[PDB]
Amino acid sequence: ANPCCSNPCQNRGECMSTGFDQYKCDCTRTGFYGENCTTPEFLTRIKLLLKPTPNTVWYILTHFKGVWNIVNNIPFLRSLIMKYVLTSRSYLIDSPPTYNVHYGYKSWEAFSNLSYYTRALPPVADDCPTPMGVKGNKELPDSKEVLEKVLLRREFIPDPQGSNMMFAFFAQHFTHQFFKTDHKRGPGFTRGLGHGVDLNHIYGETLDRQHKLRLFKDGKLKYQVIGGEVYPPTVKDTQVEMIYPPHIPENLQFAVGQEVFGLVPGLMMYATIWLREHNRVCDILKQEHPEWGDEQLFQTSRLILIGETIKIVIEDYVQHLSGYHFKLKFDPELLFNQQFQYQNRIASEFNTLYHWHPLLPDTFNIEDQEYSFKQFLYNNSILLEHGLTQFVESFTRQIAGRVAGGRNVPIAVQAVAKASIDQSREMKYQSLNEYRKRFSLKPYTSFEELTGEKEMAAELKALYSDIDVMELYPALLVEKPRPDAIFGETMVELGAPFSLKGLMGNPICSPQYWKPSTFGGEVGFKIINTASIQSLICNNVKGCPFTSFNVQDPQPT
Amino acid sequence: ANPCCSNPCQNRGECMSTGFDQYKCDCTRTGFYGENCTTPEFLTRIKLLLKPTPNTVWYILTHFKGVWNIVNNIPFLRSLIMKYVLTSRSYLIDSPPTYNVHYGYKSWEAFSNLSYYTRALPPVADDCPTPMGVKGNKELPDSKEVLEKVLLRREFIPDPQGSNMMFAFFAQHFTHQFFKTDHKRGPGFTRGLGHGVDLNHIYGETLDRQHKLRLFKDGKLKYQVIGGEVYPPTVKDTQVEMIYPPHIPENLQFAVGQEVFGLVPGLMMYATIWLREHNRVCDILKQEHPEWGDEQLFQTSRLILIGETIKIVIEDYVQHLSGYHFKLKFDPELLFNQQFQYQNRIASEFNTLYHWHPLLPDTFNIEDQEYSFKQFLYNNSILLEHGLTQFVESFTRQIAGRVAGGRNVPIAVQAVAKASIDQSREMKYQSLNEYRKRFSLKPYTSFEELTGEKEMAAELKALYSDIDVMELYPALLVEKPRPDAIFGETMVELGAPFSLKGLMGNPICSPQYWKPSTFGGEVGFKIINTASIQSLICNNVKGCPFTSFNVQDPQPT
Ligand SMILES: *[C@@H]1O[C@H](CO)[C@@H](O[C@@H]2O[C@H](CO)[C@@H](O)[C@H](O)[C@H]2NC(C)=O)[C@H](O)[C@H]1NC(C)=O
Ligand SMILES: *[C@@H]1O[C@H](CO)[C@@H](O[C@@H]2O[C@H](CO)[C@@H](O)[C@H](O)[C@H]2NC(C)=O)[C@H](O)[C@H]1NC(C)=O
Ligand SMILES: CCCCCCCCO[C@@H]1O[C@H](CO)[C@@H](O)[C@H](O)[C@H]1O
Ligand SMILES: CCCCCCCCO[C@@H]1O[C@H](CO)[C@@H](O)[C@H](O)[C@H]1O
Ligand SMILES: CC(C)Cc1ccc([C@H](C)C(=O)O)cc1
Ligand SMILES: CC(C)Cc1ccc([C@H](C)C(=O)O)cc1
Ligand SMILES: *[C@@H]1O[C@H](CO)[C@@H](O)[C@H](O)[C@H]1NC(C)=O
Ligand SMILES: *[C@@H]1O[C@H](CO)[C@@H](O)[C@H](O)[C@H]1NC(C)=O
Ligand SMILES: *[C@@H]1O[C@H](CO)[C@@H](O)[C@H](O)[C@H]1NC(C)=O
Ligand SMILES: *[C@@H]1O[C@H](CO)[C@@H](O)[C@H](O)[C@H]1NC(C)=O
Repeated sequence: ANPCCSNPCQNRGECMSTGFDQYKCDCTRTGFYGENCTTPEFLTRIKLLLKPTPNTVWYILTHFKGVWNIVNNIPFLRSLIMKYVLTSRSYLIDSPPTYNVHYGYKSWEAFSNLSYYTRALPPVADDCPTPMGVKGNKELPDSKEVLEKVLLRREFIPDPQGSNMMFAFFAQHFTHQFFKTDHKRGPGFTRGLGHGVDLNHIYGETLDRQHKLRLFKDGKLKYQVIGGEVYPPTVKDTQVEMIYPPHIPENLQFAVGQEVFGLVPGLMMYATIWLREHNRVCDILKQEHPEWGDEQLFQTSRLILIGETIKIVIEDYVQHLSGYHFKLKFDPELLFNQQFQYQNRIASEFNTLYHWHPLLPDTFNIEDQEYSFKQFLYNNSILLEHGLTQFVESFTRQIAGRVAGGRNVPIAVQAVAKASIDQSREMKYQSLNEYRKRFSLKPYTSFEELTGEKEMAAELKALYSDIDVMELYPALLVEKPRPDAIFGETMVELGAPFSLKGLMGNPICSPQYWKPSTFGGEVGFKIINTASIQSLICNNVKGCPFTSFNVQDPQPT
Repeated sequence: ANPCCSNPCQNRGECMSTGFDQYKCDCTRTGFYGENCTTPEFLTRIKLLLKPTPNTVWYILTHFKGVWNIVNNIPFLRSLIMKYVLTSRSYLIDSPPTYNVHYGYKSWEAFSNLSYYTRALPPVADDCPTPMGVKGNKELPDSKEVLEKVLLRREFIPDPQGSNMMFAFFAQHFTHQFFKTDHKRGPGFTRGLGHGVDLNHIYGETLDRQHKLRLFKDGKLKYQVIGGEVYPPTVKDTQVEMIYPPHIPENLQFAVGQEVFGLVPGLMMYATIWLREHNRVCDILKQEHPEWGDEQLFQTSRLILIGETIKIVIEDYVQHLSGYHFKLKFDPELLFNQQFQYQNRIASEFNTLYHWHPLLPDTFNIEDQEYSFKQFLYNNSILLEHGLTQFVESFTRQIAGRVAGGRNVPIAVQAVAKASIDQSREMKYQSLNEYRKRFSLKPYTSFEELTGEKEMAAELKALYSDIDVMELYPALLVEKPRPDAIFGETMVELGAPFSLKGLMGNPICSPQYWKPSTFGGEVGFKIINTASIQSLICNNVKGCPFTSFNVQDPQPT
């Protein structure tokens, strides 16, 4: 019924119904005009000729290693490139946010209600004939069939880029601070009202939980020492709510910021490292400021760890994931003379695309043990038996799975993967090609162009019939990967805007915050600007073991 | 004890303790360097020579009426001036926000906790020797004595600018949507978690209250008709919580967005006008979109009324209050090529300076009745007896009191005025001269320079001894007014940054929102861009009576 169901407006023009069977497109500041915003302005069709494809840019960034070695050592030139990366990626994100799962039009409810995930594309209206608007059949293909035919893993497919379990668990630990779906309300709702990197997974979402976790001395968090090494406090000693099965011992009920981090020993590893890091910074600050009280010590340390996190995510995590030879840079100063909104709202589509289930291996290998999913889940005693040093040594060398390419979702989590498909449909996501156009990509003209092969493409065409009906999430997992890469084109061109915007949109990156006094002086400031994934492990893990997000990296001496 | 108690850092440099008896100033991006950020950079002392005083600028803006008539009719030039007004005023406001009543340093608690009012200046630390830091005596002078000697009204002093009760009640109705002090927690806390113009005083702070107020037909709010004219629904028919004394009839318990708007018939007048305006816009939208449902009709109308409000506040309310001959302009487009944060946090100091108690008259005059404060309070039957048309006619011609100048606070509200002084001290406000320097003003060297006279200045010197100890709020009320103006220098130079930032920092002013489709097409968009205080009354009050914020304005025909 709704005349906008066909998604007629192009180039980010907004569709509005003007009667029962008529629409109008708002082409304001899109660079286009005409009934569907498809006729380019003069300056627009000029930029369209010069603009290189995402695959062309990707090639240049992952080749010519010698040239980039020159660029990386020219500070003014490195700053210029990184500045363009930040601004060009951010422009794809609406800030202030607009639509959500219940609003295909802008409203004050959609803007102010922080319990929603925001939406990069408005949901398909309820009164549309087909799930994707007007194209395709009345029902989408069986999610169970899609899962079994192109998604399930027959044999483990390793990541060509060499991403290890240090990476996989960092990814899950880091993103679980702003990907906290409120399942009481629905998949379109969140419990992370910070909508970004506030480190609530360390300090707790609410003030009540924060105070239960704090020691109220030297600004430190509560802790216990087992075998000479520091671990999170117990549920008994703190009274914070954690999710543990009833058969778990009292001593092993670790209490951390996020309540689900007891699920995996891999998550509790990072929970422990950051806990040590917080208290480490506390003592350093107390050294500089013997006149400070507990409160200022805690708060300043939290700001520093926020800085450390963004520093690490950009210059180590994203750096590895990008595969670029260009040396990325965390420098808030780069945006001081640019137009940029220091705010961010977590998009539902960001949550969906980050469901990197193929990352998980068949077993978790520590020392000479091959723990299964059954053995690994909720077993914190594994962490105490081996210790963090052993965990780092083992996980640095265990490779993770290839996300794109298809048929690599471990069967142990097939229910979670199916849920990602169903909830995607429940939230009325638009098609893959609609999201590709949203992020300046050419739509796929066939299933073969999508997968880059024949066998999986044929299975999908039998299920979907039309390429313009193909769903976003399963496409991301079956998409033809870039040569020797972990991702396809769609994952990067969608993920990058969300990711970089969420990191730089933090208030500590704003000019009024980004100064030494905010972080307790030059010493505290330097902790942020020199932070790295290696230094984090080196300072907080026994023996200062070698670590990296890449199994391919040689360990010296 | 705290080495920063003396407020040593100048020009918005940040003070940090570096030991028990030492401090360091962060002069980053202040334009100054040196131990106290007082030594100008070369480019800084150049700008300092060219920059005219606030009083010089005020003179030029309130004189040369013939020249401004020329400027006002040159669109490109009018746009250029207004752009400079917006950007220069906004630069004085920290966005993202920083300090609050409990944090003299930046912290994540101060940033994320929306229940606080933010602070333009950090509070005086608890362990300081004197209330204002180091200067003055151990105790501030008796608030009751300050109130009676320089604040209380001996005889009504009318506003020279001619502000009427249409103005006074608009001011109280408008600002009560973001000045909602949570007295359960303290004076430093708020219930308006929108921190701006969200019109929660019309639609309710929470979704539950919003739904009780809505009709769920045509996007309209609930209403009743009495004597042919429309009024808000009752508490009985809606079950929303209103604050009424137990002796008020059932029919007279009007239910509106803000729960305290039953207090004054003047407030309920504007509550009624905006209620009619919402439903008026609903029908206009339904005309354009017969295919729209109740929800989209309500939401779009709310966005339009938000636009109308900001339009009216800038081009009528602030226009009158400023006394400028320059024709101000609400145009979000002016900031599209500028650096500006579309967000805002309500400052506690904004709340304090807006306590314009001298505005209130001795009696409220409607027709030939002279209602007292006792008779006027909670008496909605006054509103029904006379009607809105009568209210507008009478209030347009009744003059309000002069805010600055001193000795004009009505004795009926002396308790509220005293509370403003006490709570100001409780929240550990810094001195007047510290706030003047914060907003680029020269400190007052004596009490006589402050008041511009001798009698009140002498009374203050006996109470405070030092001019650098004079408090902010009582200074604002006794300050020497500009010639024939309602305010002194401090009220304008503090109020203007807060005010303009709060209006333009709204998300509907952002590029992604500011387009016809957001407001239901060109028709809805035009409602905003043509809105005025006269057209608001004309469209929603019987007979389309003449109205204005100035008693001096002649009524035609
Ligand atoms: C934000 O949106 C959610 C979802 O609509 C609101 O939660 C609803 O609240 C009403 C009553 O206020 C309940 O009857 C519904 O069951 C809730 N829905 C869901 C899905 O939980 C919420 O009230 C809105 N406002 C705020 C401030 O969160
Ligand atoms: C925001 O700040 C307020 C004030 O500190 C917090 O309210 C306190 O909450 C604790 C428990 O959470 C109570 O014991 C205190 O009595 C409260 N203080 C006041 C003054 O009301 C609030 O919890 C903070 N966090 C949020 C999310 O609002
Ligand atoms: C080659 C010099 C460094 C360029 C770094 C830019 C990397 C990200 O650039 C991206 O390019 C895409 C394709 O052009 C665009 O669609 C995106 O908007 C842009 O962010
Ligand atoms: C004369 C041409 C129009 C100028 C309009 C500027 C009005 C507000 O200008 C104000 O001037 C003050 C004193 O210089 C400054 O302290 C403020 O930062 C600035 O906002
Ligand atoms: C896909 C996303 C989650 C990770 C990612 C990968 C690459 C980049 C680079 C810096 C880019 O913006 O091109 C950013 C973020
Ligand atoms: C004092 C404040 C509450 C009202 C006010 C008065 C004047 C102005 C002008 C536009 C200015 O910025 O100079 C803005 C706001
Ligand atoms: C706009 O799109 C509609 C359907 O999406 C199509 O019928 C129409 O021809 C298009 N208009 C132009 C000018 O291309
Ligand atoms: C947890 O691991 C320990 C070895 O550290 C093992 O003995 C135990 O059986 C495991 N628990 C489960 C439920 O697999
Ligand atoms: C800075 O201020 C302190 C006290 O406020 C004063 O003693 C000192 O001399 C000042 N330093 C300079 C360089 O003016
Ligand atoms: C309210 O006003 C009416 C006149 O409209 C008057 O009769 C009544 O006494 C007033 N009530 C109070 C409490 O003053």
